[PDB]
Amino acid sequence: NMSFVKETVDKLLKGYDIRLRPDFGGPPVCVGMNIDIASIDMVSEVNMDYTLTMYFQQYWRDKRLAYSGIPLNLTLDNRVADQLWVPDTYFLNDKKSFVHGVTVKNRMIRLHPDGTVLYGLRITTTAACMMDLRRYPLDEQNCTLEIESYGYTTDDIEFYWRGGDKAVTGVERIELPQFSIVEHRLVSRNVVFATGAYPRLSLSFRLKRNIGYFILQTYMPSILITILSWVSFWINYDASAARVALGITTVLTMTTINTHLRETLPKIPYVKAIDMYLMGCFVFVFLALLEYAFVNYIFFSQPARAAAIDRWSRIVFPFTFSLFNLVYWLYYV
Amino acid sequence: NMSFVKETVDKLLKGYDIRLRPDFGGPPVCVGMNIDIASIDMVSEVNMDYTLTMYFQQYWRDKRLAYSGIPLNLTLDNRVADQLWVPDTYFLNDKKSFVHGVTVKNRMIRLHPDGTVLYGLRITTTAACMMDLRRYPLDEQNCTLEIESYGYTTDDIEFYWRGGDKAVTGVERIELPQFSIVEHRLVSRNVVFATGAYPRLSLSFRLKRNIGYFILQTYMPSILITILSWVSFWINYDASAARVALGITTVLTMTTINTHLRETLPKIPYVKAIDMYLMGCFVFVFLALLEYAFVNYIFFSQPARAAAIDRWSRIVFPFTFSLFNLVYWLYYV
Amino acid sequence: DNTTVFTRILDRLLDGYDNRLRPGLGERVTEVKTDIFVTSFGPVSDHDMEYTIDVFFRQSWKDERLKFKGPMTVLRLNNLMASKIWTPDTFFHNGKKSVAHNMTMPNKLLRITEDGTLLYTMRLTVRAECPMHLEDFPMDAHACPLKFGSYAYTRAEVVYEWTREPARSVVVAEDGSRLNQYDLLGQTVDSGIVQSSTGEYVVMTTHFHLKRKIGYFVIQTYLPCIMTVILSQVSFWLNRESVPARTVFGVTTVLTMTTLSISARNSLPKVAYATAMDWFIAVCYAFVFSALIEFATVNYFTKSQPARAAKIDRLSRIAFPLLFGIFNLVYWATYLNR
Amino acid sequence: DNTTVFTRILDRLLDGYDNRLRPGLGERVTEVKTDIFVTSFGPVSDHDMEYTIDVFFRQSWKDERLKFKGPMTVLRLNNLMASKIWTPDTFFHNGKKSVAHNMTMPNKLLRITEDGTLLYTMRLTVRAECPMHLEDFPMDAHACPLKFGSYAYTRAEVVYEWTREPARSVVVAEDGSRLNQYDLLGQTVDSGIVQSSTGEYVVMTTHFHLKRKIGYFVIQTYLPCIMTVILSQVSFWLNRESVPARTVFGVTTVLTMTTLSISARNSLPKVAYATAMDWFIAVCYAFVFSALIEFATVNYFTKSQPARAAKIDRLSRIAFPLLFGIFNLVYWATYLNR
Amino acid sequence: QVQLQESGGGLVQAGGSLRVSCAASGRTFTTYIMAWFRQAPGKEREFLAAMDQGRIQYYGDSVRGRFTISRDYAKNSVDLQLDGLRPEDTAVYYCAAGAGFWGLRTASSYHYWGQGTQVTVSS
Amino acid sequence: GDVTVILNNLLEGYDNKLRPDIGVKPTLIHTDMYVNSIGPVNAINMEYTIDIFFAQTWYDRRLKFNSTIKVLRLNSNMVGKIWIPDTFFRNSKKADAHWITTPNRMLRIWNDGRVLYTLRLTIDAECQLQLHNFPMDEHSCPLEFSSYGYPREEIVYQWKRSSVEVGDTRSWRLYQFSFVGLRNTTEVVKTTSGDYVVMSVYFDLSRRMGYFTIQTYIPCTLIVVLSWVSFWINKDAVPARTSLGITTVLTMTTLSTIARKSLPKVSYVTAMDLFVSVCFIFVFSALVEYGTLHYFVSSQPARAAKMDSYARIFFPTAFCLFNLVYWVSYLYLG
Ligand SMILES: *[C@@H]1O[C@H](CO)[C@@H](O[C@@H]2O[C@H](CO)[C@@H](O[C@@H]3O[C@H](CO[C@H]4O[C@H](CO[C@H]5O[C@H](CO)[C@@H](O)[C@H](O)[C@@H]5O[C@H]5O[C@H](CO)[C@@H](O)[C@H](O)[C@@H]5O)[C@@H](O)[C@H](O[C@H]5O[C@H](CO)[C@@H](O)[C@H](O)[C@@H]5O)[C@@H]4O)[C@@H](O)[C@H](O[C@H]4O[C@H](CO)[C@@H](O)[C@H](O)[C@@H]4O[C@@H]4O[C@H](CO)[C@@H](O)[C@H](O)[C@@H]4O[C@@H]4O[C@H](CO)[C@@H](O)[C@H](O)[C@@H]4O)[C@@H]3O)[C@H](O)[C@H]2NC(C)=O)[C@H](O)[C@H]1NC(C)=O
Ligand SMILES: *[C@@H]1O[C@H](CO)[C@@H](O[C@@H]2O[C@H](CO)[C@@H](O[C@@H]3O[C@H](CO[C@H]4O[C@H](CO)[C@@H](O)[C@H](O[C@H]5O[C@H](CO)[C@@H](O)[C@H](O)[C@@H]5O)[C@@H]4O)[C@@H](O)[C@H](O[C@H]4O[C@H](CO)[C@@H](O)[C@H](O)[C@@H]4O)[C@@H]3O)[C@H](O)[C@H]2NC(C)=O)[C@H](O)[C@H]1NC(C)=O
Ligand SMILES: *[C@@H]1O[C@H](CO)[C@@H](O[C@@H]2O[C@H](CO)[C@@H](O)[C@H](O)[C@H]2NC(C)=O)[C@H](O)[C@H]1NC(C)=O
Ligand SMILES: CCCCCCCCCC
Ligand SMILES: CCCCCCCCCC
Ligand SMILES: CCCCCCCCCC
Ligand SMILES: [Cl-]
Repeated sequence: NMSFVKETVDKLLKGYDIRLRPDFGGPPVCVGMNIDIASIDMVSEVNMDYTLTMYFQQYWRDKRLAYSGIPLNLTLDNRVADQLWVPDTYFLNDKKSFVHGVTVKNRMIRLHPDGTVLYGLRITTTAACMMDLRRYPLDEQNCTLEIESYGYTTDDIEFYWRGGDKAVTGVERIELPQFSIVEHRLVSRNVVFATGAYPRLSLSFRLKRNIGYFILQTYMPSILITILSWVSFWINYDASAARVALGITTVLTMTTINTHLRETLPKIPYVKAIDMYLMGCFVFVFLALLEYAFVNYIFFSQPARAAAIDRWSRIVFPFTFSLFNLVYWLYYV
Repeated sequence: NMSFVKETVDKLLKGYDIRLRPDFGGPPVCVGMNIDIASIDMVSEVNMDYTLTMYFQQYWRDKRLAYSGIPLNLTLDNRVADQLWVPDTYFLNDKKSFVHGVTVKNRMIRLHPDGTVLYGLRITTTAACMMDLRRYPLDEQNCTLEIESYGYTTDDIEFYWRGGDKAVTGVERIELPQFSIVEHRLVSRNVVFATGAYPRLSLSFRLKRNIGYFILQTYMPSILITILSWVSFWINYDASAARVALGITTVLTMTTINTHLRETLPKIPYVKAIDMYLMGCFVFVFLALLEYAFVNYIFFSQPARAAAIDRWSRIVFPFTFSLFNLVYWLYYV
Repeated sequence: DNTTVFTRILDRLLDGYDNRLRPGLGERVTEVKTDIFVTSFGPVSDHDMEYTIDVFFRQSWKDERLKFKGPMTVLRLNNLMASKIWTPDTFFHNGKKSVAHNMTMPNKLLRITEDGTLLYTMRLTVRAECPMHLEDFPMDAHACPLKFGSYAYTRAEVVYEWTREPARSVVVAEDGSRLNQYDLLGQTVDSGIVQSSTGEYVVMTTHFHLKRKIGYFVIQTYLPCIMTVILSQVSFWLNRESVPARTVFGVTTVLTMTTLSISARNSLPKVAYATAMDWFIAVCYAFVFSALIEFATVNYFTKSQPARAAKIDRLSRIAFPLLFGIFNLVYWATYLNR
Repeated sequence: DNTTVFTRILDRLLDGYDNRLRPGLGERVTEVKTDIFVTSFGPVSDHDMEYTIDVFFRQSWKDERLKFKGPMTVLRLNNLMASKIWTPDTFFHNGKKSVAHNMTMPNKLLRITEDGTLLYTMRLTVRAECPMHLEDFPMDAHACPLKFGSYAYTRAEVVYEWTREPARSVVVAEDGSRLNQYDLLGQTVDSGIVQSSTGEYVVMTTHFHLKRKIGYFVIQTYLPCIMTVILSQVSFWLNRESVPARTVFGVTTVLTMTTLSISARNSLPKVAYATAMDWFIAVCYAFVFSALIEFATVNYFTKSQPARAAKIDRLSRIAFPLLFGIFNLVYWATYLNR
Repeated sequence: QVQLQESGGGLVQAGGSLRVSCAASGRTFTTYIMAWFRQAPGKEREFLAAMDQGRIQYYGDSVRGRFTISRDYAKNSVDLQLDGLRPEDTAVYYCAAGAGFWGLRTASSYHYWGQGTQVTVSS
Repeated sequence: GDVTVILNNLLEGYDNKLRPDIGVKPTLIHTDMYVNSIGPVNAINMEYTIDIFFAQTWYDRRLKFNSTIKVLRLNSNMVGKIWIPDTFFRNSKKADAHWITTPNRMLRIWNDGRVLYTLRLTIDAECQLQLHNFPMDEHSCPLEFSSYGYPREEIVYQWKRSSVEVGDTRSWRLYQFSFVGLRNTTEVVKTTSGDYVVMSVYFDLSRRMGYFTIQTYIPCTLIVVLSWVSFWINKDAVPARTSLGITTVLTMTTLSTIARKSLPKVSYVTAMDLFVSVCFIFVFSALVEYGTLHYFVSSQPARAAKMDSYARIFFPTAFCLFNLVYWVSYLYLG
């Protein structure tokens, strides 16, 4: 039974021409695609890309590889792939990619009696997607992967997703430390160039960033420092050393918060939503210390007017700070 | 002249079996090794490894390559090494290594009339050593390099250092910015596994970390801040604003020193000698501020008792801190 | 004639041999026996959720096409010849980027016995994935797996087994542990089945059980934070009339807590939830915040209601130490007992 | 039937062909037509003075040794056969380590027409040097070049030309901008000659013009620094008897400026010269320094010449805001224009 | 809160299919190990099957080839297909979730446990 | 035409395992170097990056031919078929050739047997830096190359007329340093396998000081002057003089950290470490001065009166004296 297989396999490769596509000169060859996502990691805002590991399968029928008399699917050594014709598939938005090669090259070739060829690869790729971070960290992203043929047109090759919307699996098992995948989508289309149409397949994901890390590290510390700056309004205005020290130390604490957040957050050199909130809090503590400058300057000549300014500051500052939050959160949530 | 040399070399390589070792079926082939170290760098505590560049040479005899009539030592093109038998030497503790290839592969093959072969390679390798950092930065490390045959036992191959203790050169010309090389050592032994004895050569260094960097950056700033906390003991206890500000600002300054060193020094998440000293200084400045709270609480009802505590604090705090330093600089130095 | 005998056996084995077909193709399932020796369990990266391991990988199977008769019973193949025969296509399911060492030559060895048995050994460095749950940081423990199997052959064609009892088939060297922040407790060895879009496959698994060391965080984060909270409650024992003293005291302990909080977050990875350390710092931050609010209340009632101002300070000297002491009892029993 | 005629051509082209010799060797000058399509203008690294770009590179030339006759007027060659003919040895003069993509196949296509015209296309990731003069940082503009030519052939052997008008021969995708901190204003396309010790070579040049965005630095650096200077001048309105209040006000603003200055320069590339942002902080540092010296003078003359001390404070309320306003007007008018 | 509610069960006539389910709520267990256990009356609690995040299936040496485990990651559930049931299979089947620290086959490594569901086989 | 015939006949009977004149005389090689750019200097790793065009010329009698063609201009295809010297760079940490879009190599042969071989290289070379005078330090970083296998009896190198050429020195990637000039030498180095001819090039680099003046020297000086303000404050203002003294210590500590961020962890004192540490001692002593003054008011009130007058003179004088000694030694004496 093994000798009959040895004879049959050598028969197929005798006279086989690698330079000619299946059904050469006739109808285009149809290729079906499956993707089995293994892991998604390293979503980089600075580099504007993500790293993806997957199993990539391609299915097509080649009549020159049809055999009979053996009721089996023939899994051959993966080095036989260099002796056959394979599609010239590539990824349009790929920055860096490789095929794993331990302990051997992670490649598979499988044959079927009707002539169907299964061709699998295990690929890790870094794909580029633009990120709009104006609403960071309250932002959503949409990153894609584009599949196209380098040399052929729709008169030679055609692409389709094998299995419909079930052609891509493994998204439901993905866990991202900072994001949560909301949806994935499969699009099949042709691109009409001047030289004819070109097949393309597209796979897209929509990401929604998590907020729990930023609430306890960014927003809450800034809110509490602003509230502590209102303690000055309840201290007597003749306690100049107590109110000045309280006022100026809250300014330094707010500066310490902002500088260190810039050190830890990803370097995105344009105005985001997070920069507006920290700057807004800094203005409030700046004005609270500026309020005591007026009171201290007039509390001797006009002690009654200086007392009225402190009482109104106890109401205007908490009311205006909640008004700032209401406008900020409506415009960003 | 040239045609005679060309005739001789083609005769040597004609009918040469690369699958057979010298003296196949007989006595084991003896291999002598020399190392010339070019540089040592990147002694990493986090990854627990180091990087080494060296000239690695091996020396054996193959009577199949003996020639007569030419009183010369024939240096051939390095591509001739692919046509000759070479030992299967490898480094046991190696993590990542390569042979330099500019402008060509840094490889040497030299033949001698008696059949002796000299084989040279320029290798940069990353070797792993276990590091004990509990006495950091007063630690001393011992990092080695293991040399072994992958598939031969002592019945077929043997290792020895060519030149005795002079086999390794260039150690005294290595200048590490952070260490000094106290000693190096050469060992030769046979590892007795189940399948038989295996040859092994071992080269080890002993590194002693320099301390001058830490004296200026860590110990001296901590000592001087601790002394400033004693200044409050000579201030009148009725000056609460001065003594509170002095006490609490030294706590903030001590915290600033400790957190800056965390970002600057390598991340080694377990308790080292450097951590015990900084915590000891943080406790002392903590107790100095705690001393005034007791004095400020009783100085109205019991003025004589309050003044006695300050007088004794001027003695106990300087004396205990020096006793703390005496214990520290003996248990580690 | 011994040299000629050895040469003849080498030149005859691969005659009529096709390496594109597994042994027993169409007749039986190929059985591969595997064992692993771990020379060093390398660094664990919490940021990337990955770890490094250096192993000797050994595989054994039978191929009747490579039988021979001669004076010897074992043959070693040159690596040019070792690439002419069929070998298993083993790969690591959770591997990220692995290295096969070839310094100074390829670190592979293939032995053939007379009955047809093949022993195949190699030296590899593997970078694998270890997803982590960091809700209990820094009092967490993890199980990092290592899975391997055949990339192309289903379980109806190729099956894997351990050479010995599964416990004794994975061996770690005495000096294997190369971990600075973890303590390697042990390993468990198992074997399972996976089903993909291409078929069903046999998977061999090993789990390494790690526990994080906590002594560093006690002396670096917890103790400085506890002392700062205790310092803020010392302010209650200063006399009320020392207004600048108590205002400077409270507002500078808040800046000290902020400095400590920012230092601690650098070690932690960017996780969405709150670790055990995130909750401890937030509670300490609220305690020093409340101590400055308390003095603002006392100072407001002084010189008009001195009795109420004195009563607030006396109760604060009890409530604040009690509530913080109670919080620590709950905190260090909820996490130290998991 | 048809395939045999198509296959016989492929086995016939390389009969008596020497790829070591350029087309028209000793009869004419080889001419190459070139055009570029920029898929994405990648990141720009200020620390390394370099940038990334992903392009499709197309080259056209005529080789009369590869003429053929048949129904198929255009033939596309396999990558194995395409490496057996002569292609231009184009290289980028300022290019650093570059990548030719190999997934899942070499991204190269070679087409031949019956008359012998060849079209060569490849996909590349070019990383090239962009020297920068950061004296006006963060208000600087740069023009990054991309220069390429033939490594081994002088202008008497191989000459390069653009396929179309030079402006229309370099195309950038609308979505092909990947710049966080730059605006791509446009590009200029040029051709010229370079002279070396080995001869004269044709060089094709492209320049991309960039303008850095400043709104980030306004909110992060300039506004906090301006507000801290304003706070230091608030001290002039406090009564002169408040020695602790004015001393703490003066020295804490100095500490705040120190914190801001360190943060601002920890993001710049390490240039040993001063930039426009370095000068602004230095002047802001000197203004808060002078505010604390002014109080040292006022506090000295109090209780001895109270009339003089009051006069110093009144004039400082005018001179300090006026001088800072004049400094800003000179600074912004100077640098924004240039 | 986190509750593992179990369904299915009942009685079968010494054979036939019996698909026991387990629905989770209050926490997504995508990155956890979901397993099934069995406790015969008074004897011991026994490991049956488990499936990790990578869809690797582990089975006990007594139920291999008879019981099939699966997970619907979208709905955060786990199922166990019981076929060829025997009188010895009458017990209380449990649903568990855990990280598998120190062994996924030991019951003492699972944080969450179900309330059980009696499965009775009559012969 | 006949050009193919010339190439085919040259490679017939050619053995590339043997150097020209293997048993007669050493092979003489003439080298040239064009420096495209000298990249950033990495003080932390003690290395620098350089991009060059490397050219070598020698004679091979086996490659003679007769025709009306004087020189055969060839690409990198024929490089692997003839003998090439095994030149390598001795102090190189990592070097590579360029392969986009084709290998960046060229080979020309003349009818007299002269061979010109050129290729483009990017090199990361080792340079041990002495940082005692940082940031007023000067360095000469070398670049050495020789033959890996052939001793002086077999291969000899020699510089040509124009040895090392540099183009736009202003377009290089040096931010911290400025390029002064270069030298090239020749030496014979004895190793365990023989004596080899070594060719070296030295690049002289001087560091710029504009960054460290604004960032470190001026801010540290102004903090020291600010601590002298306490000497003109009335001794009764205990909170004011105590807060001023301790806050300047905190400010100096913050500035002290950023001084060493550009250097490896060397254990000798640099010119920057001496300046920052002396400034820290001055602000430390100014606060200790008040603690002595404040204490003596109750004990020795007359003595405390004179203490502030002396401090107004001694402190500015001692700091001016230190600056006079510091800048003279490091700028005019080394
Ligand atoms: C441990 O194992 C590792 C491997 O795991 C091993 O390292 C490997 O070592 C081998 C050599 O033993 C290396 O292979 C050589 O690579 C040379 C070029 O190296 C550069 O490019 C590599 C990628 O190659 C791509 O590009 C070149 C052109 O530049 C192309 O030829 C290749 O096919 C390939 O292009 C493919 O992909 C592109 C898309 O990307 C497609 O467009 C294209 O169609 C094709 O599919 C790259 O990997 C290298 O990086 C490595 O090395 C550098 C240092 O150099 C290091 O810094 C990196 O980190 C990395 O390690 C590097 O950038 C290549 O020129 C060699 O091929 C030559 O020579 C061989 C041998 O003689 C010959 O068979 C070839 O045909 C070819 O002939 C040459 O070509 C020259 C071209 O200029 C020419 O001058 C010569 O004259 C000759 O020309 C021919 O000569 C014959 C005979 O006369 C004649 O008949 C012909 O007509 C013609 O004239 C060779 O492939 C391999 O790259 C290394 N891999 C790695 C990862 O390191 C290591 O050594 C092992 N260690 C130990 C101790 O055992
Ligand atoms: C991330 O961001 C990307 C980019 O924005 C998102 O990708 C887009 O997703 C949407 C939704 O899936 C896509 O729209 C659908 O496209 C398909 C495919 O149509 C293609 O092929 C047709 C032939 O089979 C062809 O006719 C189409 O061209 C037509 O439309 C263009 C429009 O400009 C027009 O110019 C042509 O002349 C044609 O008329 C095209 O090439 C299409 O079948 C879908 O149709 C559905 O919806 C329409 C109403 O909109 C309805 O009438 C239909 O009956 C049917 O129900 C639909 O248009 C879009 O193409 C994707 N964009 C790209 C560039 O691929 C991605 O979704 C984002 N991620 C996430 C997670 O959201
Ligand atoms: C680089 O080397 C060349 C070659 O040795 C030097 O030029 C020669 O210098 C010697 C004196 O040392 C003269 O006798 C020769 O006439 C010079 N040859 C010339 C100029 O072609 C050159 O000076 C060296 N460069 C340096 C030292 O910077
Ligand atoms: C520029 C600083 C202005 C400070 C104003 C303080 C109050 C003045 C009231 C007349
Ligand atoms: C150098 C510090 C100067 C501080 C102010 C002195 C004022 C003197 C007025 C006569
Ligand atoms: C221990 C350091 C004390 C510094 C101030 C001392 C003042 C009194 C000296 C007798
Ligand atoms: Cl530089």
